[PDB]
Amino acid sequence: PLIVPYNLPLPGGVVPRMLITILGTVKPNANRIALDFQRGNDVAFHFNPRFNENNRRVIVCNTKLDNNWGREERQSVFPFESGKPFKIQVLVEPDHFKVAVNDAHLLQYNHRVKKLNEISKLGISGDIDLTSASYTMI
Ligand SMILES: OC[C@H]1O[C@@H](S[C@@H]2O[C@H](CO)[C@H](O)[C@H](O)[C@H]2O)[C@H](O)[C@@H](O)[C@H]1O
Ligand SMILES: [Cl-]
Repeated sequence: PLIVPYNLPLPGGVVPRMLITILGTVKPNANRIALDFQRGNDVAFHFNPRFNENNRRVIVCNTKLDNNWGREERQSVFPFESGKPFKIQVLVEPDHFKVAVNDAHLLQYNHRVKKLNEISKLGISGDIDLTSASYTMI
């Protein structure tokens, strides 16, 4: 049972065929989860479940460059549920991050940050009991 906020080092950044796995359970009455795939201060890929945005449940994806958020990409499909165990798999592909939750495809996020091998940390935060975070080359 890891401590959130949690930092996972990604040694040598990311690369296509890299599969990052995050296992956890959403706390009861949750408000947010965040994954932050960081190139130093920058956030190459921010993935942000919000359980109550104007009484809607939304996933917000974005990039942060020199302290500025870009154009959000919003996803209607919301596979998370308060109180339940989840698995998030982030596969790096040549042209995007591909995200599946609970073995079901969720979304893709085109790479805006190009220096993938400098995206050397994944921050995991929000209303979760974090069980495990690891990566594998597939
Ligand atoms: O873009 C991701 C970040 O979103 C903001 S919340 C964000 O704020 C702007 C105003 O600055 C607009 O209201 C947007 O509608 C709203 O989504 C969060 O504070 C960050 O943590 C990122 O999640
Ligand atoms: Cl870049």
